[PDB]
Amino acid sequence: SLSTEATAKIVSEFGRDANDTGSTEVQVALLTAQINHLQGHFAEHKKDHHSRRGLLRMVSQRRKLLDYLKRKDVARYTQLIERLGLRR
Amino acid sequence: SMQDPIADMLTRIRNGQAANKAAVTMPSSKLKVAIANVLKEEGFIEDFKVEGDTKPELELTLKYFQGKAVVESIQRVSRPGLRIYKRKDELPKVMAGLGIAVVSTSKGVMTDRAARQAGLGGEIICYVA
Amino acid sequence: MLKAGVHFGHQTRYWNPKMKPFIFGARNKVHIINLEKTVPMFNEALAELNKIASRKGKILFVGTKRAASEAVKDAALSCDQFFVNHRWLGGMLTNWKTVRQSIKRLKDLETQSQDGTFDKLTKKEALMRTRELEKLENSLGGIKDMGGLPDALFVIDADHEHIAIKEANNLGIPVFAIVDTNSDPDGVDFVIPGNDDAIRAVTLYLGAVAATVREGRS
RNA sequence: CGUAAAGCGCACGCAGGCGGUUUGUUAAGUCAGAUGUGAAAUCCCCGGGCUCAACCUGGGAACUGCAUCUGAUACUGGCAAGCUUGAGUCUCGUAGAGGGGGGUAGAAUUCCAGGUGUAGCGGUGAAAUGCGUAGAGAUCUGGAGGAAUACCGGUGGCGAAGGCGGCCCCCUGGACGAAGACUGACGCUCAGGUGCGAAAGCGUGGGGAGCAAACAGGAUUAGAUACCCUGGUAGUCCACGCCGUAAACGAUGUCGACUUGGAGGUUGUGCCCUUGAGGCGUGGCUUCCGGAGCUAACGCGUUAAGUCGACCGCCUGGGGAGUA
Ligand SMILES: [Mg+2]
Ligand SMILES: [Mg+2]
Ligand SMILES: [Mg+2]
Ligand SMILES: [Mg+2]
Ligand SMILES: [Mg+2]
Ligand SMILES: [Mg+2]
Ligand SMILES: [Mg+2]
Ligand SMILES: [Mg+2]
Ligand SMILES: [Mg+2]
Ligand SMILES: [Mg+2]
Ligand SMILES: [Mg+2]
Ligand SMILES: [Mg+2]
Ligand SMILES: [Mg+2]
Ligand SMILES: [Mg+2]
Ligand SMILES: [Mg+2]
Ligand SMILES: [Mg+2]
Ligand SMILES: [Mg+2]
Ligand SMILES: [Mg+2]
Ligand SMILES: [Mg+2]
Repeated sequence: SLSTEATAKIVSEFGRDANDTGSTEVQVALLTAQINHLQGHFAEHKKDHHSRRGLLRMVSQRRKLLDYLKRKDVARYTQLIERLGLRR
Repeated sequence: SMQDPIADMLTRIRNGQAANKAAVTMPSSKLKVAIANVLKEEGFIEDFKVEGDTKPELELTLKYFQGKAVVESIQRVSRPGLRIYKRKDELPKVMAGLGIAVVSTSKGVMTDRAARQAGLGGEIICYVA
Repeated sequence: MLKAGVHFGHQTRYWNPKMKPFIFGARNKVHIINLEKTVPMFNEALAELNKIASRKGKILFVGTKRAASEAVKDAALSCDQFFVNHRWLGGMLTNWKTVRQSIKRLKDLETQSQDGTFDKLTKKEALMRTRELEKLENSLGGIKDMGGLPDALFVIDADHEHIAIKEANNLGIPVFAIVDTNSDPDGVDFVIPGNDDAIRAVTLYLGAVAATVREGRS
């Protein structure tokens, strides 16, 4: 469900170091990463409603997180949505 | 949830008491203590204790008199849904005079008797008897 | 401090939760009571027992089970005390005034066993009325003479004596009982922990009660 | 608001409501005093005047309110910075009919072909319709086709509910456990909103073995538009799209905290000569039973219908009507 390789990658791409796993950005980032991956899973299939529920789950979570950030460090927010490439 | 912790205290007493339980503990708070204080000073709990530091630990000793417990009834009054604030002439006296009413004021968590003398009022946390 | 050669504790799962404060057991899936708590309860047991026994002891050694019964028809029976060693005719304390006549029958019969009418009637009626006697005999011995109201009650196994204790509880009769780990206490004013159905804990405390009622004021 | 009226079939989630814990600050809520104002009459209290009273009248009291000033800082709200227990993130693993897609297997039924065999078969309560000398049924052999997956199998397991059982691969959701590390209240609930949502039913193509609404035939019966029998269309199957309801039930909304026990089932994991197929613990989930307590009773009972809090849905006699 995302590669230990790939999840690690992103931790080392958005946090202080690896280990800084729970850093806001890092969550928001490896959620994004899956959410996007998944969009092809549900591109085929589409009738996989059940799995879809986790995906919605994913979005609404990352959304809450994204919100909280903006509330704290509005800087780290903008930087993040630009660099994660969303919020249009 | 944890949203009202004072009712959680009130109830941990209420419960353990009806469970004939010697002690009873709970996460502490400034607030919590100042109340247990009053409970002790007025002789409803036996004696409290806050065995913590980072993760404080308010702990109380319940008393049992005859066979009963000393706390025949412990209800919340104010609460985060609906906050109660009585002036002073309006302060409520429990069981006529017996039993007490824990009230927070511009000068600390006191008893209705005390607050009445003090000449002030405030949020009437709970009732005890 | 102990004396109980071997009553240690007794009774395995069936423990009644309220019997916690008198248990420290654990051996082989059965708990041993608090050996050293049974004892300070002989302090108070035989004490307020003998305390009322001098002021005049009228006891009622209530105990049953075809395997311990007759071992109550002794210094328990004999001395300043009375006994019930069979099926406790419910309401015998609570209907004492109904049953009172179940006594008049017993006497008015044995008082006429080797007395009065007897070898007459039929050779039917004979042991075909001592079937009446042998019956009313057990269950309604320790009643016989009552003289001085039942005053405390010594009871063997608290819950197996459901009724008689409850009866007392109702009537103001202080109930001294020994209560296994499984039995329900609090029905007992003077609670005596430890085993209740081994031939010892009985005779021990049993005979040891006889041995303190029996003497208290010379 | 379990069974009397009443928990939306289920889920996510905006507004809103509610929000762990420390310190500082703020002083709106809250609290305090002062001051002004709150018309008179009325009401009430103590008097006074009519022969009493009704009535009239003096004076207080009351007008529980509002507003201004000044103060109090515990609680609530605002601001600031924290904190680690709530909540997330990361690592390894475990169980699973969780979802979606592609393969594939044997047992059977029906059908086609053939061998053998020959007068019945089938069916009911009894029968008859039906089927068989163009040879049925029975029996053996080969083949085609759809549908469902015996045994495992179990108060067994998964899912938010609906619901999900052969085997295999592929994609994928959730849960739990052992450790430790990171985030630092990031949370709970949610009107409106959106998604999902049995079976039936509808739209287009397809598919069709068995079952079977409708319909036909035979029976039963006073009647038989039924129950039984012989047939059998839709439908039941697939793809795409609809519909959005069920006693959608635990007839019990979600979240969190606290409160005696006993016997199982299931599923992780720590420790012990692993030296017993185990032994002692420690989580998740579940079944029966039972204590306080709760309840009209029945019953519920650490998976509460007990003790409490936050939020939401809903009830207010029966019928009329979930109708217009
Ligand atoms: Mg109803
Ligand atoms: Mg607080
Ligand atoms: Mg006026
Ligand atoms: Mg006058
Ligand atoms: Mg504050
Ligand atoms: Mg076949
Ligand atoms: Mg064949
Ligand atoms: Mg998985
Ligand atoms: Mg739908
Ligand atoms: Mg359908
Ligand atoms: Mg169709
Ligand atoms: Mg038919
Ligand atoms: Mg409905
Ligand atoms: Mg059900
Ligand atoms: Mg429901
Ligand atoms: Mg249990
Ligand atoms: Mg039960
Ligand atoms: Mg509840
Ligand atoms: Mg309608």
